[PDB]
Parts: sequence; C-alpha cells; structure tokens
Amino acid sequence: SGFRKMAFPSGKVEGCMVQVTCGTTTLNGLWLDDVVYCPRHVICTSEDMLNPNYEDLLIRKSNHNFLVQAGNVQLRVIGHSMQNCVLKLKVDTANPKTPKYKFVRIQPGQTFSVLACYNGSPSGVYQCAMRPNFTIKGSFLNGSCGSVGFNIDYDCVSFCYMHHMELPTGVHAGTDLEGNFYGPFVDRQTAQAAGTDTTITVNVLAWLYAAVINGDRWFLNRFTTTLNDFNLVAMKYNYEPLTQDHVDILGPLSAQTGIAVLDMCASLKELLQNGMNGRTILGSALLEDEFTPFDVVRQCSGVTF
Amino acid sequence: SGFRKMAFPSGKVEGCMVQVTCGTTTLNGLWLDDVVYCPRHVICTSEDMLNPNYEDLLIRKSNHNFLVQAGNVQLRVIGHSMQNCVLKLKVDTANPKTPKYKFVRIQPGQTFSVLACYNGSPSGVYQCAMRPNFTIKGSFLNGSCGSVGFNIDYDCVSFCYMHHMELPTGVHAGTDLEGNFYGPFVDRQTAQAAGTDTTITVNVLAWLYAAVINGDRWFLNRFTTTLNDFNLVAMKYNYEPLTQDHVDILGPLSAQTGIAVLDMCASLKELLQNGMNGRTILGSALLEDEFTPFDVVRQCSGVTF
Ligand SMILES: C=C1CCN(C(=O)Cn2nnc3ccccc32)CC1
Ligand SMILES: C=C1CCN(C(=O)Cn2nnc3ccccc32)CC1
Repeated sequence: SGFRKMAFPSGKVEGCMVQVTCGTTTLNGLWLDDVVYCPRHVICTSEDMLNPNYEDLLIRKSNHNFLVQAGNVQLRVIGHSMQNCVLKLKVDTANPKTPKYKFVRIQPGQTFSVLACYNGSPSGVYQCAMRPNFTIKGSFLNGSCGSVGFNIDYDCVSFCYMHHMELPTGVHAGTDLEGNFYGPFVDRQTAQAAGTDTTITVNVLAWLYAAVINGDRWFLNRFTTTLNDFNLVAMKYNYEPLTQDHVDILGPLSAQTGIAVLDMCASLKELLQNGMNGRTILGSALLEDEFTPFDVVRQCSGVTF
Repeated sequence: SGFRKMAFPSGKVEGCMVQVTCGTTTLNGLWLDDVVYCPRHVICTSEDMLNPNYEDLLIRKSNHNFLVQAGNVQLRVIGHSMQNCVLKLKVDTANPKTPKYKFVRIQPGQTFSVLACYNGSPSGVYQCAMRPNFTIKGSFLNGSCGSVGFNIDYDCVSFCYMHHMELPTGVHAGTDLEGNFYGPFVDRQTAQAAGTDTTITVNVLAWLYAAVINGDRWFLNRFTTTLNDFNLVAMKYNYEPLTQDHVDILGPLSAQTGIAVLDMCASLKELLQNGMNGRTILGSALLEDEFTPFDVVRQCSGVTF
C-alpha cells in the first residue's frame, strides 16, 4: 500500500538521448532507428527569437552543420528535414538501443513521464499531466529543450511530448513528435495566451478512489448526487464537466471499492464546497488531478514493463 | 523554471534488477558484479512469518534452491551467505550492466529514488525521504520486496535502501545493502513501534528557497528570528531542531536568493503559526519536507549524470 506520484522507469528513453548542436545552440535530441528528432529552434540565434523565419534559417544549414553526439560517439548526418516544429536528422547508424516505440498525440488530462535532460544527458524523471489548456507544469531550465515525455505499455514506449518553450508565465509548452504544438502556441519568444485552465475532474475522482484503497476514508459521506447537479458544482469551481465516458472509465475503481461513481462525486462536491478543514488525503492538502484512472489501477495492481 | 518531485533516471538500476525465487516465494534481487543481493525472507513460508528462525531456514537450502532469473537468462548460483537481513547469492557470471556503484547508509532526512519492481521487472520510479523515525512512506505492493533506493552522483550509483516490510500502519521499512535495518525494525510479521516522527526542518527551508527562486514569494515577511526562538517554535510543531550545520548547508540557497537563513526561518515560523490561509506554494498546500538543500540546488542548476 501507499500512493506516490510515480514515473515510468526511464531506462529505455535514456538510451535514446543525444546532444544536438547547430552553431552556438545546444539542445537534446531523440535518436530512434536512424533518425534524430529535436526542436527546430536549434537553428536560431538570439536576434532570431522574437519571430524566426525557420525556412530561411534552415536553408542556410547543411548536414555537416548539425553536430550530433551520443555520449562520446559522434553521429554522421546524412539528411535533414523540417516537419512542423521539429527537425528530423537522418544519421548513418541506427541506434542500437532503440526500444519498441510509437509516436502518440495525447489528449488533455492524460499523464506522462518526462525525462529532463541537458546536453544529451539525463538529469531526472517526473510524472506530470497535460493541462486542459495544453500546457504542462514542468521543471525545465535553459538547455532542456528536446527532452521528451512518454508512457510505457509492456515493452513499448509511446513518445507523446517534446519540450520546446517556457512561456513568460513560467508554464511549459511543447509538441508531439511530428512537431505539432499542443495548444495555440508557436516557437517564438513572445507572450502567448494559454487561456483558461481547469481541474481534471475524472483524475481527482480517480485519486479519491486511490485514497480509499489506501485507507484515507474520512471524506466519504452519507450523500449522493446526479451528474447534472455535480456538473453545476464543477462549473462553479472551474472543474472539467464529468461525462458518462468518464463515469465508465472509473468503473473498475468503483467496482474495487464498492463506492458508486456518483457517491464519490458527492464526496468531491462536499470537499469543493467545504474544503479539507485542515486535513490531508494521501499526503496532500489539495485535490490532486495528476493521476488518471488508468494510473491508479496500474499503481494499485503492480503492472510492470 | 518550475519545481517537481524529481527522481534520478533509473536506467542504471533497471539493468541490475533480477527475480529471485526460493520455494514458493518470489521477490526482487540486485545483481552487481557476480553477487545478487535480496531480502533474506525469500526463504520463509507463511507458517514462518511471525518469528522466522532464519539460520535454521537457511540451513535447509542449497545453492540450487535459489532460482535467479534476469529477464529470460537463468543465473547459476555458486554460493550463498546471509549477512544481517540480506542474502548474498554468488553467481558464476558478472552482470555486464553493472554500473559504477557504492553502498551507502544514509541519514534520516536524506532523500533517494526508489525503483519499484515486481518479479524482477521495473514498475515505476519515485523520490522519497527517509523519515526521522527511519520509516519511508512508499508505494509498495506484495512482491516489491528487494526493490532498492539509490542516489546518483556523476556516473556512480549509491545504493542506500532495500525494501523489506510494510508495517501494519502502512508505512515501509527496509535495510541498507549490508542488510541492517534502518530503525528499530525486524523482519517479522508483527506490530512494531516506529515512534515519534517529526518534520525535516532543513528540507522545508530548502523548499521555501526553491519557491522563491521560482517566484512564489507571498510568504516572505518583514520579520527575522533567532535560532533559539525558532527552535522553540519547531518543538511546538514537531519539527526537527535546526542546528548551525543545517544553517551552513543552506548557505548556497541563502546566497543565491539574498534571504538570510534566519529571515527564512521567520517566514517558516509565521507559516507554522498561521497556516497557509488557503494559498499554495509550488503547487502544495502543506509544507513540503522531501527536498534536501542539495536536491534544490541540483534541480535548480540542471546537474546531469
Ligand atoms: C523560440 C523559442 C521560444 C523561447 N524558448 C524557450 O523558452 C526555451 N526554453 N524552454 N524551456 C525553458 C526553460 C528556461 C529557459 C528557456 C527555456 C526557445 C525557443
Ligand atoms: C517477514 C516479513 C515481514 C512482513 N513482510 C512484508 O511486509 C512484505 N511486504 N513489504 N512490503 C509490502 C507491501 C504489501 C504487502 C506486503 C509487503 C514480509 C517480510
């Protein structure tokens, strides 16, 4: 028992990380098979950053200008292409450490692990969620660009995120591995509206179920509610609307604990309206929304990779 | 910017994990060079668990009774020895994936990453602290025994923890890699007092500095205090006493931010006496004590391995 904000084991991703340098700028790349993926802004300079003309900047570059290093081994670049906001550098060697992998574009509210890297070397790993407004609340310093987010299912790494940008608000933005930003963002050093965020309701409910499974039980009450009534409360507190698809994905947790989903919604309603009265749930004094129902079942059942 | 509960990249430890089976019981072992380390209670049965006679149980076992499997490769056991609460199984093959490593016995209040495993396969990685009372608040299911905690410095893994036991209170206990428990605990299925825990004061102060560096600033006040006055408050709220050695290890954070350690203590004093008035610091509504001053500097400076 016990419940922690657990990340996927990072070893399979660590073996894919490389350093990419283009002129003065160094960032991280992801070496899968014979292709290295990295953010296109490796080709910018500081005069470029307010609104880079990436097509014009890239036309000035040749294969031999992209320096790619994997530990101490230098990779030979035999082609380069810009796809959306990522650069794809073809190399003459397939990565011997390539795992089974997929590229996935995740949905807001889903979670993944980030392997933060600098100069192609791993620094740390943590779990986070894609906010409803498509930002992530990460831990990224200058030079972390090209660090990736991922999930693992059995032996397969699903890469879902590559880091590109810290907005002036201090939150983070990035792309899928085809280089398409999540959210309205562009790779320019500018203030960019993120727009209204909300709390991921289905994840809070999943975490309340996690709490019950682990014996934090004090917030269970004698009440129930309806999906309609609950959603009027969710709106008031800037929670995502709960749908029947969410109720369905909470089914396994409802079955395990015996607590109907709408009864758990009534506990959440009371916590939103009354607060946590100085108490804690699973070591937290706020309502946690970075565990999905799948996360809770995986952690509570010991699934391995 | 941003601040997360970050774990070390787990790849170097993943390559050391094996499954050990002795009779009916399977747990995890750590394969370093030509030795596999695992909890001695792999040799027990359920009739054994209230007070196993480990010496008598082990005398019934021979090398060929310890089944050790690394992925699909079976290891040949050529010797076995009990050291404190760990078994050391000599194998005829050195692990080709052995990292540079050390065994360390950590001090209460220090932090480390745990790689939770089942059947020799990694499930997840998370960061935690050794509580002042030598328990850890982990996430461990049955079969996670033999999972290890560790830190990494440059290319060297310092193994500090092997998981053995969940106390009936739901908190966790384990050993260093010489098999000595942290705390008063024994490997018996019994209620065992853990005794009074406290909050790790130097870590809370480190995290308040992390907060300022990241721009959460609202708890800074116009006050200062003395070490004596602060420790009278710490005692009242079951915080560890602050010593000058702690003030010294906070020096780099004090220098970075310009906030004297005793001024930050006065902010902490006010938060202990008044609470956080419905506000948050770094995404938390309580005072966080699982980051050491070294953790904060590492994360804020991008140190890699
Ligand atoms: C053209 C752009 C937009 C601006 N930009 C970034 O913000 C890069 N970045 N990413 N995370 C960071 C964390 C700290 C400092 C900088 C960071 C570079 C690419
Ligand atoms: C003789 C003993 C003492 C009792 N014991 C354990 O508690 C093993 N254990 N460790 N973490 C666990 C989490 C869930 C269930 C069991 C767990 C086995 C060794």
